[PDB]
Amino acid sequence: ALRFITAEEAAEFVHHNDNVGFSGFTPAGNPKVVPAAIAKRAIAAHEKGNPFKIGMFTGASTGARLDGVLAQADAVKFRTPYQSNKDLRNLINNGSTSYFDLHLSTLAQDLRYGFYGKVDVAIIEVADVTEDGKILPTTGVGILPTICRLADRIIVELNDKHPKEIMGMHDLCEPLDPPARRELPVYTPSDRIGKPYVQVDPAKIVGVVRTSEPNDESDFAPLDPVTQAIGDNVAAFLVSEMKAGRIPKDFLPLQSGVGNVANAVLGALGDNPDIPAFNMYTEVIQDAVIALMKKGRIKFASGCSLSVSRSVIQDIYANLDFFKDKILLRPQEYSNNPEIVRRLGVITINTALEADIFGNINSTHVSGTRMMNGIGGSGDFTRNSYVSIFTTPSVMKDGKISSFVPMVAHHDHSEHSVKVIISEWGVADLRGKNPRERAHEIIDKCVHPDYRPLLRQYLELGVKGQTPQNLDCCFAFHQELAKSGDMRNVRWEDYM
Amino acid sequence: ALRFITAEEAAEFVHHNDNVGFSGFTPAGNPKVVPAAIAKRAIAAHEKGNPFKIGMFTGASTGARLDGVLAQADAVKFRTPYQSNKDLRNLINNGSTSYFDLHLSTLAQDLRYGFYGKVDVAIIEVADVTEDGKILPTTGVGILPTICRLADRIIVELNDKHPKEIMGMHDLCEPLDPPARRELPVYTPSDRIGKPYVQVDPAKIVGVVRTSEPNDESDFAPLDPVTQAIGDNVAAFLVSEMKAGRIPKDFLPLQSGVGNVANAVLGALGDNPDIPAFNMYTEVIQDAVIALMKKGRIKFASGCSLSVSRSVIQDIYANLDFFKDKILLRPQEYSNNPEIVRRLGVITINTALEADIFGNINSTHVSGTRMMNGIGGSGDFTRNSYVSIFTTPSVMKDGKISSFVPMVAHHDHSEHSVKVIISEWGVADLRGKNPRERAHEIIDKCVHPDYRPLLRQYLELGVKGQTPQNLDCCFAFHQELAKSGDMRNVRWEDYM
Ligand SMILES: [Zn+2]
Ligand SMILES: [Zn+2]
Repeated sequence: ALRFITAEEAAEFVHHNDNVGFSGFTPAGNPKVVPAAIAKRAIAAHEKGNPFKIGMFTGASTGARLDGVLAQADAVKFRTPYQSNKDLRNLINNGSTSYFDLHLSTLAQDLRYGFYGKVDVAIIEVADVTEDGKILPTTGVGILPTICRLADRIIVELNDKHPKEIMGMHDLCEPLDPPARRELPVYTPSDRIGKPYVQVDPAKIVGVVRTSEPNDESDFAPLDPVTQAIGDNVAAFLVSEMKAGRIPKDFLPLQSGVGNVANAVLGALGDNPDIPAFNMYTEVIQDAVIALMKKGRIKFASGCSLSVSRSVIQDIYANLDFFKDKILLRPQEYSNNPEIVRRLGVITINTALEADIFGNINSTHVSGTRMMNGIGGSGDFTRNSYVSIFTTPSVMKDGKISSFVPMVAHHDHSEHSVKVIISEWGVADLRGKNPRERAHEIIDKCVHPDYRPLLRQYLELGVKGQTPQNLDCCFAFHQELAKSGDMRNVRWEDYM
Repeated sequence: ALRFITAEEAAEFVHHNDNVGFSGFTPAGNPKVVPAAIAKRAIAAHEKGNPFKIGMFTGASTGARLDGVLAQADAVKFRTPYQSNKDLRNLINNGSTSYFDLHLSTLAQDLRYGFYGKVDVAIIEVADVTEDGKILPTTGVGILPTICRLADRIIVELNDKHPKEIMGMHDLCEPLDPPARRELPVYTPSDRIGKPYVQVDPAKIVGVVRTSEPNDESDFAPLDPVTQAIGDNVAAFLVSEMKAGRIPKDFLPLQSGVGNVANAVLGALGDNPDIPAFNMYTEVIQDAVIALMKKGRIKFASGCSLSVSRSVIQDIYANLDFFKDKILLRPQEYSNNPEIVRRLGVITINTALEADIFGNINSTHVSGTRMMNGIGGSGDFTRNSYVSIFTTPSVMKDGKISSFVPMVAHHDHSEHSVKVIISEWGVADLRGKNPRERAHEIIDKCVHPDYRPLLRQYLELGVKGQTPQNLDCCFAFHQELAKSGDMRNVRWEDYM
């Protein structure tokens, strides 16, 4: 039978060098009390002279009570595929651990393929665990089905705050693997192809820890004119494309990242009457989506996690009557699947840390060296979307930093994949343009006035060829930031 | 009824500013006499003071009697999505025309989406054209079905050398477009999902030009120890992976580029008994594949074109009894489809112009500025393959040029997509490794001895962060080639 234990007893099932997979996608759906117990245990081993580090496989980001505590404990032998915690991020950038970010849709199958070793244990947060081994996830799916299948033992965390009435909001499954794989039967963003729970051998459950962990509440989200501008441009562009005949009149499924811009984009879409009621086929469903949903603005939402504030999650749970049939959570293997994304003609909208005049995007490394979060699913989406869009305020640091540079210090998306770029200044449709033509378009429409003439001068430095990159000074902007702290101080005659 | 005309009369149906789509993939399946007649016509307009340039949509590369003649005629207003002709290449690199290379699998649908204007006329090479508008392609498919559907008028070229007995070797079709698209029903590389011909309204055929154009013959293909080495490493790695459990015992579908390395790889596979009889799910089927096919080494071949020498094509046509059911040609929309590639677990092997120590690949720009051919289908494949492999001799120009550099002068494939790199020196499995770990692996296994210590010194230049790129000298190798002509002359203390 199912054995109930403490977070301390559960932590004993994790040993040094073990590879652990965690449930959830973003803090949502992730274990919150056991990982901290592992950390104590890990630290107690360190100061005793004994080594203690585990390999970590997750869906995406985890709370501060996962990566944070584990990172502060210096017990991370390796991490994948996406993170978003300051402690772990520093540990990484200080070269104190091994981190490799992957396209989110690929981790599950690659685990099955045996590309990354063994999964020793799986720690999961649940809304309900049956005696016959049926698991009901909470608010995030990630790689749940795969870690439960591959793990030697499973440590369950039964959260008080998530009701079993949620049953039906998840669509869990895995496909056969080559050479036996069939198609993934989703032709609409609301199609169900799996089960509302994951089935495992109850014998693998080494224990069930009871918890009662509420969602955090929404923390300070001020409005910003630059993002208001960006969000409007996105919405206006899209309606404009439909009437131009480049997007079907009934619109298409959408995908957006998380953040202020995303929020502004969603708000703009909802307020533009020319944008028909739409569905989401995203990664994470945020408050902004729920808000539009209550106004009938968004008809349905497909995602990998429901990452909403406490006020919003309580409203949903109090109204399963309304939300149950409008929200569907899938493993990232499906929510970010190239096959599904391309078939449905999902329109993707993602952010850029920086972009260059030839349409290349950097979404992970600051100055090309410091890791940020991870490529995430921006590649899975951008690459296969009907039309890929990248948004970003034109400048930063009171204008001393330009979001647009001659060449990105780190390439995450290439000229062959980025179709449209949008800032507060306007939109640059890159389709059908060569390098020089898209540079002028990006310069005139997206770049901040303070940097437009300088980037125009970059295109006239005498370089011959398809792409006018000047290897002697393509990184002058980044170099100048390090020297003066203000990229506007660049003068090409100084960098050559 | 079908009207038979000359290449000169046919050329009259093409006007300045018209967008023309051509059939075929690589010279194979492309028109050979009409485009030259357009060129004459174009030149006659130029010297008369009148403008004359057409937009060009093709599958991939075309003969010298297509891009070459058209480029020499300076009648190219814009070109897509891949080219491989010296005249056109120079025209491009001299900034005399607009060229934009795309992921091959995306051109067909994006044309239907309306992303690139209108298709005025389609010039196609045929083995048979029925009176009721049934077209039978020759040796290359490309974007045939799409250009025939979208074009206002069609100019057919009936080639004597290709028999209608070929009927059955093509699988032609197009899928519905979002939001109505269904799955692409190919679960095996030999699955048929379309028709052996393309149906059009005979009224659109403005004329049929009779031709008799034979395949070129195989031209000088000497053996090279470096490629022999590379090919063996690829084959040995693969058998090694199967026994390690990272590739199913019965193997998987393969995809390789064209060239000496590719030929060596195919040969190595055929000669390694631990490599089971396999199938191809490539872009272009070359002589090397046919050779292995006759030895039962390759069981079947799926591709977009059969680009073989005259000796080989005659052997096939004289033995449809053997080849007919073993070769299947598809539109690049299907032969390079992400959905199919990932579902079948296609193992992809492509070349690299250059690669950097962090796993990024450049497959198009020399020194980051001079266009080569185009990204081609390397992205469609690499990105979605079971395991992506990149091959390349370690050096060039008698060792004065290193194929491995600190940072690639042009990014076509990122660290998140490149899984394995192989040179004559060994193989570097990049999976599960962070930037520093994969740099040391690439340095120790793939890099030529003459450059290993220098790239090791690059990793110790004091740079902090996830990725040790030094923006002050990451391009020193390229810069030194331009200064001395020998990258070995680099000394980091000189570039900083
Ligand atoms: Zn990256
Ligand atoms: Zn490129």
